[PDB]
Amino acid sequence: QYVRIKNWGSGEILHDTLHHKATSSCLGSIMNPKSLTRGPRDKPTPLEELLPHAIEFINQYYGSFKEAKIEEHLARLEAVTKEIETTGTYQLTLDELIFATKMAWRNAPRCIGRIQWSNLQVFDARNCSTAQEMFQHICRHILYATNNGNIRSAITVFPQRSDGKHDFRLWNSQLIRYAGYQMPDGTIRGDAATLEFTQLCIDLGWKPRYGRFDVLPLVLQADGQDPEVFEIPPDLVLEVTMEHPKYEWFQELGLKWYALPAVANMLLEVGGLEFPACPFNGWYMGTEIGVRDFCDTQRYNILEEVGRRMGLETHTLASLWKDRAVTEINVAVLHSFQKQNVTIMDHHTASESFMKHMQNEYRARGGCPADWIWLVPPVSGSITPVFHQEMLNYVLSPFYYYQIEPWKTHIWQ
Amino acid sequence: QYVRIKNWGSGEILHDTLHHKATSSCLGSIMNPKSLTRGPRDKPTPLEELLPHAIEFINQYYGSFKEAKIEEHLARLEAVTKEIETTGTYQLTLDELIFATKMAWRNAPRCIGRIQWSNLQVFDARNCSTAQEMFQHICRHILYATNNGNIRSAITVFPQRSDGKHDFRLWNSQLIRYAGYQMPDGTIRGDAATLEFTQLCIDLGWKPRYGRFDVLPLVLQADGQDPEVFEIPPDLVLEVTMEHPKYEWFQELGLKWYALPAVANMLLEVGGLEFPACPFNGWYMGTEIGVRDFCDTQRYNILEEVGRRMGLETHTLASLWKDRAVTEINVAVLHSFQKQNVTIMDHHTASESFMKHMQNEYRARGGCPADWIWLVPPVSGSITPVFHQEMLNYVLSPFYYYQIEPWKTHIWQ
Ligand code: HEM
Ligand code: HEM
Ligand SMILES: C[C@H](O)[C@H](O)[C@H]1CNc2nc(N)[nH]c(=O)c2N1
Ligand SMILES: C[C@H](O)[C@H](O)[C@H]1CNc2nc(N)[nH]c(=O)c2N1
Ligand SMILES: CC(=N)NCC[C@@H](F)C[C@H](N)C(=O)O
Ligand SMILES: CC(=N)NCC[C@@H](F)C[C@H](N)C(=O)O
Repeated sequence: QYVRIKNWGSGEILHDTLHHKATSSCLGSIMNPKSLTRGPRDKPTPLEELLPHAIEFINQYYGSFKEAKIEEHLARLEAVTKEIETTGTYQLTLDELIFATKMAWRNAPRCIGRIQWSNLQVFDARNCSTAQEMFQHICRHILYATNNGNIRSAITVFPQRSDGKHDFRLWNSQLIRYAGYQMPDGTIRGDAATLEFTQLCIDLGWKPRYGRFDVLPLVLQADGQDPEVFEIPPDLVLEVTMEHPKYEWFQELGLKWYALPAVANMLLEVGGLEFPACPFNGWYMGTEIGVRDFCDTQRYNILEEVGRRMGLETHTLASLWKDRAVTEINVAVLHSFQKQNVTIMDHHTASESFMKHMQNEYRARGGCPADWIWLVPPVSGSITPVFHQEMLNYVLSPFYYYQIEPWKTHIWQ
Repeated sequence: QYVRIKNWGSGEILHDTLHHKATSSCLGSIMNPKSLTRGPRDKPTPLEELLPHAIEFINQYYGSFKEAKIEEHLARLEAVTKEIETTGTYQLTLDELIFATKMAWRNAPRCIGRIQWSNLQVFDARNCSTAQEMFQHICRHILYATNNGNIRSAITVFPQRSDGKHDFRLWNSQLIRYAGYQMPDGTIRGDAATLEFTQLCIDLGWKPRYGRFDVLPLVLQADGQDPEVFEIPPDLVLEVTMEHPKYEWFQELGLKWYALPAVANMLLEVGGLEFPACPFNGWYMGTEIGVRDFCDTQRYNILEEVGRRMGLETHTLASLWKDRAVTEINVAVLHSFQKQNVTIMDHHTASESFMKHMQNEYRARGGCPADWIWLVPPVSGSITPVFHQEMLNYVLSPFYYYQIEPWKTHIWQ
């Protein structure tokens, strides 16, 4: 039948039937395809499928060693095979997990920062058991990663999925995100993208401050239990106030953004095992904040105000006012982060670094999964070198997958 | 153990243990005692208890006739007995139901308007089956009762309780009531008494207008199904704008109140049967609006503003400013209703009418159940004659009982 297509700017959906007349459709520009998602479960991974995946991963791990260790490799293969037969699953050694988190990052097609793949701090929280313990592990992660502005890449691995009925899940999209409230006067306040989740927190008892930059609480689910809400300690959230190196009126906008880009809802998959809760972070690329968070019409939508304040021909598109504005906003973002000593990289230096990483990957392992659509910056496309680089997008393992929103697949009891 | 005691002005609860030292406690001033409540059920009324109640009621009904009808009485006794045996319950004839609604009103200890007991319009909605049908019946009731300001007493009887798992219930306390929102700025807006129910409606998808006089939607439950929300047609809600016959600044307060006092959450009990949904209405007594709705510290709390506007010594209680203010507010209420041709009676004329009704009841059936605590007006106590009248409070049958709030005893599926 029809293929559902969505416009993220207007939220409109369209149904494609015409593709049926195709000579041989391409789902390339789809944000969340099923091929990139790992849904929930009701019973453990069938032993028949888990086993071969595990063997493959142990072989990958032992193959990494410059100086091979055949005995340990064979021994581990034996132990893993036996463990899966005596328990149903298996536990990774801390070293294997570290390797897995890095390979998964290394295998993320949609990430430009992959040249940093080998530099990741891993926090092993596989022994965690309560929401409260998750919250502490997260506060620890936030604190280590922020590092007073000198951002460090890290990841916290919670307990792996067992029977799918007892998994750990962070209901947040990112560790730190701002609230979005649809004011009584019809207007939207704060981050429009977190409108629904904001209502969820409010439903769960959270206290709405109705500001434009209120950090939402951590909503944590442990051992398949109902989620518990935790306010993030303000002392842990490092923010940057926005100001332009020129244009002293920029600061009058009262804009700021958090310094920690930490993905919180992805699933790690390695050797057949799946970790439903494994928050990670790197540092920001200027355009994420300057172009998308501030300028997306569905986010902060500050373009017109900035253009108007710059005295541009705001009512005539051909004036390229939008181009001029967005660039000044990116300048503000980079300027502020740098002035306040918070790590950030511009979308040129990063593109160039990704290009170096790519050539490195090709000679190291003959390939690099890349999703051109996500890798090319939201501005200056053809100015960056990644735009002119042909790439192949494919899914390997270990890998970070999306997941269905937990509030959609969950029961009170 | 301890007896729980509550202060409705502060919401504070106290635990009474000292009563254990009593020589022989009185639960007289308790608002909702268990003796006045009829809770939910899980199975039909045991046949052993239902039968004798039914016979008692049929005897009461046939005893009412000035000219006795022995044959029909015996015949009806026989038919009812048989029907309960062949079905489990029984159906009242329309005439018996009318009689039941009036006797129950006649048996309401907490009502001063009982001199009007024989004048009640009964709408038979026992054949109703959906929320939508309930809503139409209610709109019909509201329209008939309002009568363009010439208020008429009426009651709509929905299907009786069967097994307790399929009953009709209006989740509203009154047909027409105003919303109460706890504003983002910490203040409460509108009717503080409907704060929780307002949140319920908002949870059920209702659209909050954040005003101080927004009519809440009808929340109807039919055949034990989940409740459905219905906005009351504005054309049906007759309101009165408040203004003082002198003091032209009174209207500047922007106060008003609905003209229809319609109790929506009480249960009718007759001959063993219980009707969980049977909204009824009479007309207003000035003090309900002027003293309690406007002046209760937990409702509109307009006393200080009115006192201040009257130029009274607002900061010195001994000045009796509160006394002076509340009386001017009652004057406003009566004045407005009368000017706008909407039925209402002052708390003097009504007290005197209740007293006439009481002497009537004593000679007619040797008694009148009266709850002195509710019958004496909230102002001018000893000035009204009911204050000096000793009365006995007792529960008869038919009777209107309270019920546990439905959101407390209900399941999605
Ligand atoms: C250290 C510097 C890093 C930079 C500058 C960087 C930058 C980026 C950028 C620009 C995106 C696009 C996000 C968006 O458009 O919403 C992204 C996505 C992503 N990055 Fe990186 N990243 C870094 C570190 C990491 C680390 C440490 C991991 C994993 C351990 C990682 C995993 C991913 C993944 C899986 C995505 C998924 C995008 C999605 O589908 O939502 N990144 N990164
Ligand atoms: C027609 C004029 C009527 C007047 C002026 C009148 C007046 C009153 C007043 C002043 C109260 C006190 C309410 C409060 O303080 O919250 C009351 C309560 C009550 N009235 Fe009447 N009423 C009238 C008609 C009716 C009718 C038609 C019925 C029944 C068919 C009725 C049943 C009751 C009951 C059961 C209460 C219960 C109070 C409670 O516990 O909430 N009233 N009435
Ligand atoms: C393609 C899809 O319509 C969506 O707009 C994509 C485009 N490329 C992107 N690239 C990145 N890095 N992040 C994004 O959110 C998107 N959005
Ligand atoms: C007695 C209990 O504390 C409560 O205040 C009672 C007092 N008498 C009343 N009388 C009427 N008519 N209505 C009421 O709400 C009350 N409230
Ligand atoms: C690690 C990084 N630079 N971004 C990853 C994706 C997410 F965490 C950031 C998001 N793009 C944001 O702008 O808030
Ligand atoms: C029927 C009557 N006069 N009052 C009954 C009780 C209730 F309907 C009215 C409430 N006292 C109010 O002021 O809104």
